[PDB]
Amino acid sequence: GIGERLVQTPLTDRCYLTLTQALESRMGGNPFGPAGTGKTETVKALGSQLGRFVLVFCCDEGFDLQAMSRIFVGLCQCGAWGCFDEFNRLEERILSAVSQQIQTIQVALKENSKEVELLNISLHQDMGIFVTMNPGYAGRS
Amino acid sequence: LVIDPSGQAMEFLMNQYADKKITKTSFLDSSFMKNLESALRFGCPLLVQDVENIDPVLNPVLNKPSFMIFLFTRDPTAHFTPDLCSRVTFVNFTVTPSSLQSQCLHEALKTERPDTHKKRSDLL
Amino acid sequence: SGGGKTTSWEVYLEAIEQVDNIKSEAHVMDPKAITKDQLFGSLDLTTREWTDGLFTATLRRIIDNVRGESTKRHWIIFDGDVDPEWVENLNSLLDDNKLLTLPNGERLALPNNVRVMFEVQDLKYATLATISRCGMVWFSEEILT
Amino acid sequence: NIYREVITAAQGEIALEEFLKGVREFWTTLELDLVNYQRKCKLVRGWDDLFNKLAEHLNSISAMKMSPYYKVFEEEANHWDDRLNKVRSLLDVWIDVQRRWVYLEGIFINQLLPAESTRFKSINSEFIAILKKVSGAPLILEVLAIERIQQTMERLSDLLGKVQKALGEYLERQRSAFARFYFVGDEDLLEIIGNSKDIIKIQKHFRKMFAGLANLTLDDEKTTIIGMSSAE
Amino acid sequence: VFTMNPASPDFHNRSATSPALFNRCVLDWFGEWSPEALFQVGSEFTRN
Amino acid sequence: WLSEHRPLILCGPPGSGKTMTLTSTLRAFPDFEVVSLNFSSATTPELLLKTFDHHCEYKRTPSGETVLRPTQLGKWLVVFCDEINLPSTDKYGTQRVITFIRQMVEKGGFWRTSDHTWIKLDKIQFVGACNPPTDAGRVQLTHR
Amino acid sequence: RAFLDIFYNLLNNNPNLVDKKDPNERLVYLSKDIFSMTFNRVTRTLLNDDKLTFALQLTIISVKGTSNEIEESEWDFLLKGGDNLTSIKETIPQLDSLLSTTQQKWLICLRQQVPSFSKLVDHIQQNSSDWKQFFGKDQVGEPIIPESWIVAQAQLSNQQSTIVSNFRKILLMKAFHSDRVLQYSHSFVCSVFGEDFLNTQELDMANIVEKEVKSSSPLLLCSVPGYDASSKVDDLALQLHKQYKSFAIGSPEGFELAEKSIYAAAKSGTWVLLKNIHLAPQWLVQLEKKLHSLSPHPSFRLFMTSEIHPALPANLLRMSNVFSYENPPGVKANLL
Amino acid sequence: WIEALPEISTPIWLGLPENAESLLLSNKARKMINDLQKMQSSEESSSSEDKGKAKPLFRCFEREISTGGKLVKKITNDLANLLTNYLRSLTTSISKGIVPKEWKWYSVPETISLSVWISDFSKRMQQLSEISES
Amino acid sequence: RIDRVFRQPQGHALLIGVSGGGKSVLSRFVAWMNGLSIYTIKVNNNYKSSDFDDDLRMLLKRAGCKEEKICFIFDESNVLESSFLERMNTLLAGGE
Ligand SMILES: Nc1ncnc2c1ncn2[C@@H]1O[C@H](COP(=O)(O)OP(=O)(O)O)[C@@H](O)[C@H]1O
Ligand SMILES: Nc1ncnc2c1ncn2[C@@H]1O[C@H](COP(=O)(O)OP(=O)(O)O)[C@@H](O)[C@H]1O
Ligand SMILES: Nc1ncnc2c1ncn2[C@@H]1O[C@H](COP(=O)(O)OP(=O)(O)O)[C@@H](O)[C@H]1O
Ligand SMILES: Nc1ncnc2c1ncn2[C@@H]1O[C@H](COP(=O)(O)OP(=O)(O)O)[C@@H](O)[C@H]1O
Repeated sequence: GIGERLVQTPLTDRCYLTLTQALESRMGGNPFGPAGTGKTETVKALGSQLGRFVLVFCCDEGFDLQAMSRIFVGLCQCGAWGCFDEFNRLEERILSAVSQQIQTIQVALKENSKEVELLNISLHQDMGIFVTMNPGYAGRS
Repeated sequence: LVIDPSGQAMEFLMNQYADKKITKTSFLDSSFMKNLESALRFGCPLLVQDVENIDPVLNPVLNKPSFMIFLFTRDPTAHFTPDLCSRVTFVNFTVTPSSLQSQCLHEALKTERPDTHKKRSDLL
Repeated sequence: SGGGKTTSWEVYLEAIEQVDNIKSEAHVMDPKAITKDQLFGSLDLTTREWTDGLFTATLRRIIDNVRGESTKRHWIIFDGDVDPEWVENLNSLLDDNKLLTLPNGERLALPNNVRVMFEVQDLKYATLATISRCGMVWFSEEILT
Repeated sequence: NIYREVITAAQGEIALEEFLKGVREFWTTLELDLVNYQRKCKLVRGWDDLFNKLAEHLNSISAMKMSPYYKVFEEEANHWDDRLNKVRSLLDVWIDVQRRWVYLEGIFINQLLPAESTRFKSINSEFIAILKKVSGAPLILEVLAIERIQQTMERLSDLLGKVQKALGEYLERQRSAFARFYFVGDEDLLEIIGNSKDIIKIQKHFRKMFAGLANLTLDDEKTTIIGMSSAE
Repeated sequence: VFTMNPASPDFHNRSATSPALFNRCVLDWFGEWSPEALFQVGSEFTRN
Repeated sequence: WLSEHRPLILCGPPGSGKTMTLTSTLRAFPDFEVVSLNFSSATTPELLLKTFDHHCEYKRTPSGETVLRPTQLGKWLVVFCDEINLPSTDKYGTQRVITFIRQMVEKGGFWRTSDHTWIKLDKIQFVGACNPPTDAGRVQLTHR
Repeated sequence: RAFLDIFYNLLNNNPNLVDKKDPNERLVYLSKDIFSMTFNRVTRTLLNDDKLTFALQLTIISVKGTSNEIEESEWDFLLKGGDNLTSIKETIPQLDSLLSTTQQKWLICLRQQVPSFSKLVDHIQQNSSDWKQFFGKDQVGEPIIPESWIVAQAQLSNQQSTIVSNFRKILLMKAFHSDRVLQYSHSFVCSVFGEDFLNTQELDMANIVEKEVKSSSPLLLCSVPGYDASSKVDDLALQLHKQYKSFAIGSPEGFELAEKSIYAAAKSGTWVLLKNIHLAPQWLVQLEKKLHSLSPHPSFRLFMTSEIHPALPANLLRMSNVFSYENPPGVKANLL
Repeated sequence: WIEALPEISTPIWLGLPENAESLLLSNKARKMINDLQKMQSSEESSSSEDKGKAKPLFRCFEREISTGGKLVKKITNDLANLLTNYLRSLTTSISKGIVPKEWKWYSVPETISLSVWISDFSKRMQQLSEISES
Repeated sequence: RIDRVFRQPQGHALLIGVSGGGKSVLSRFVAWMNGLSIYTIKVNNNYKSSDFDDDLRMLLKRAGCKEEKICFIFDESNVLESSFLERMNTLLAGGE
């Protein structure tokens, strides 16, 4: 439709590269930093820039697990983009749950695997998983 | 209420009353409540590990046919409460510096010189 | 407290219905008088049964011209305490978003004839994430000598 | 000497007697606490309450068999053990049928899944028919007297279960047929499946399948699609 | 009949929470077994 | 203060004469049915509600609204909150029970979470007591 | 229960006690073979850095009650190395032609504290042609303690012992060369247990998990963030002929399902494994309480894996042969 | 070429100034030392009484003394209580070797011994003073 | 002193004292006398509020409905949850 388009700042580009170049490496993107910079928006802008169907999965809340497990099937098939806003905000229990899943999809996705064995489902190449968050501690993610 | 962290105590009882049959249960697995009623009536030693989380359902027993419960604690600093302290007979087993020094002096004399042990043993 | 707040927006809304003739209906409610799950709703983890919330519904009656609410301007003032709690479920509405989505994927859009506000005494318990996408209007008590 | 072994024995027995009194008077009259269901039927409420009472009495009946006075009321003790047990077994399969039905109830669309929409009618038939013999005689011990209700409710359980299983297999297909569908919860999905025609009752769900596509455009006839409209 | 102990960790806590306690009932501080008691309870238990 | 029906507070030490002083004066009022509520640390806005569904009644005025009036016809209900300054504050200093009261005093009604329909108080005023916030367990009252 | 073993193996399975049988003579070995054996079992869990730290304690304890016993006033200074320095107004002016501001206060704390370091200030003020290079900045020759002092002090006290003299150097170095403490400490320890003592001997997972560990205690492998011990177990499991059954302790169906393999494993005697146990902070606690009570068959060797994380409940590591792993120094090692 | 490479590798290989190794050895020597000062205490008071013996730009400065000076009263009045929920933990760090929480009103390195923190604050204060009269 | 408290409308006792000092035993006695019925709260590590509330009914009825003399001895080790006091609180104040 009309949607929203960010401003291609010198950062938006240096970020656009890290993701594309890294997304081409069959690996999900993870932009950290102090909340309020573009971590999410930029990621959404990239997908909307490639005619993709990016999805913002709001964490730091009641993040349903029984729902997430499902939705992933859609991302893998439709070939949509899964963006976890503040992905580090998930309770250790749930955070460990999803993490384990993304591990499954992303790992098998780096081998070209036409179909993942999550939860065997079809794995589309254009599909992509993105996890935003705050900077770690002293450089560590 | 054996406050034994080194585990030596627990090891002692399980070998002392192995005849009377002992159950190494604990306030953990549900098997507990089931084991007690068994040991209680049918008579036979017990042993409830981790007494840090004891239920107020045992009280009636800890205050009175032919058995004996053994409350244990691996926490050498376990800060108990008044109620539990009163209805129980503490038995500390934490190995202090002096104590352990004694255990080695013996377990060494009984080996690095068993002869001089048969003398004190047999004689006395 | 007692600075002219509750009175200010009361004269403003009442006066706009003449310079525009359009009715400026408002909806006040203490966001702390009820449990958060009643201010936005929740999901029954036994049948996916969704129990509507106060704000969720009050925003619906407007999108659904049951009584013809679109025929006028609206106002949803949260006359209550503010914390980084019942405010986060609105982020995706206070900014460009404009959609108080719900766990059941209801996705409630926000018209242009509807405005949300707050009448808090303080924000000492508010984070830079609560206000951020909000209009700050200091109401010093010194105003009402 | 002997005058104290009998006195205590007489008191120790009347205790077992007294105990059975509350059990014999609680189950030979206790009626299932039913509740109207949207004017279609009446389910059973207060499960945990019925179970707690069944478990309590059954535990005291099984233990009182090691008492020096059990030999007397041994026949009535074992009788209740049987009765009360069959009661707990029936309720377990019932609370399953009660639920399994309620869910499938708000569903059976039917013209799309006949193979199962018909298999449900047979279950829904006898169910509403049996629940009547229950609503009339709520006596938990009377309902347990129906013609092999156990073998009957267990069948409704299995059957009702065989239906819901097929549903998940169908919904699972509807999704694998239209990828997007994995974004809409089973809830909204069943609604989107039933309104295959009334596009109007689906317009509100599009935003959760397509990026910008918010509303579809229909021709002056309101039967054919022309274009798509974005939320903006 | 409220029967608590002075030692109990959460002592001064079980108070503020419920006012009715130290405002309704009659507080009879049993205290500790006085020296006079200990003596009599010992002589009476070792009589035979 | 009682004529205008204001939520006056009888702050004072334990046994000062608070509860008494009130009940006595309430006598000089023909239509004043009082109710005694004992607040504490758990006294949330919900509990205060439970007391209403046992002394008041939800009536739908011929207009179309729905008022909360004392069961007894033509009688002002007085909800006396004994220990009103005891309610515990959430993780954001907020005695939900107080904000709930303020919402009924200033605004004049509270939202009924079930059908989300404004419920205006007919003849139900307030009046509470307590000790100075200086005492333990006590929590200063919001200026609002 | 772990220590008692080293003690036991000392009196029995001691590799150096297989010969001589005389008890009066055997004692001589044990009296020393206790520190060696102990350090070996412990050094397997101690990270490189901490490896030395422990070595020191064992030393001071060994040379205890001997002519080499270190003064409790000196060891008190090593740890309490003038931590008050930030408040010493007294000075040493007649030495401004050498020591600096903060550099002077140190010499005082040394003289003020340890007795065997009081005459120091003078020894230095005397033949300054010796300490010149020590305190002397730009010194293209690792600072050196003037042999005049090392000996002038040795006799200035009945303490004419080598080991003692060695330790002392550390004190002097901690006050003027806080970068030589690690070195000189190593030298001290060696003069007591031999330069071969601290020699980090390569392991041998053979005797370890097979003939040096009961089925009662697992073998948790706390690795460093950025490395996985996974492979380690696998390469040894298969290359030994035995059962196996890894498990990803993180996924939802990983908790319950997995445990079973462990139970039966200990029942018959099969090897297991659980990586990233740290990912399950709230689970491991359960494993502990359980594992503790369940006598397994001798052919049992439950393994564990994770990274040095506080998650692992104390009761967990305590009941197992923990093995610390960390990428060593040097550029060569990195490349290879 | 690599196997023929010498094990040990100096900080010069890393483009770092040879001295670099001196800093590492120092800290590693200190940490080791600190550990021994613990494994000694656990295998073995009136401190406050001592430390108590101490205690356009126009817009900026004003605040420098205001916000800072406010801390002075805090330290004085808070510590004076030497002879609640806050007062409790405030004494934990003093006996554990860490600067009490609520005191860090200014940017200061995490690992900074108690004795130092206080000292700096003292000199850091005479700083604001010299500006007043100026 | 325990007797006085019993023979009086809304007579409750708050016996503070050392453990096993006779607080319960002596209370049961004076209770047994004035025709009161001592009701306990058999608890365990696996109790709850949904349980206390239930038992709070068996009691409240036996007194208000069946007009019976009960002596509810509530020991500290019984408040296995906050809510328990909130209930005991109002119960002490307005027997409701
Ligand atoms: N390059 C840009 N052009 C235009 N707006 C931007 C740009 N970068 C950031 N912003 C604005 O800053 C905000 C950053 O928020 P967002 O990125 O959504 O949260 P987070 O920083 O937590 O990911 C956005 O609302 C956006 O409008
Ligand atoms: N222009 C004015 N002159 C004098 N008094 C006023 C004026 N405007 C409002 N007031 C009075 O002052 C009070 C201000 O309260 P207000 O700020 O509206 O409520 P709140 O404190 O809840 O925001 C009102 O009760 C009103 O009677
Ligand atoms: N003027 C007075 N006349 C009669 N009795 C009084 C008077 N003042 C105080 N009292 C007594 O003191 C007690 C005060 O209790 P009350 O006021 O009910 O509790 P609180 O002061 O905690 O609200 C009453 O029981 C009453 O008998
Ligand atoms: N005066 C006394 N003489 C002998 N035994 C006593 C006396 N008072 C109490 N006891 C004993 O001490 C125990 C106290 O138990 P109880 O009163 O139930 O607990 P508490 O005192 O902690 O409430 C009783 O079992 C009783 O046998």
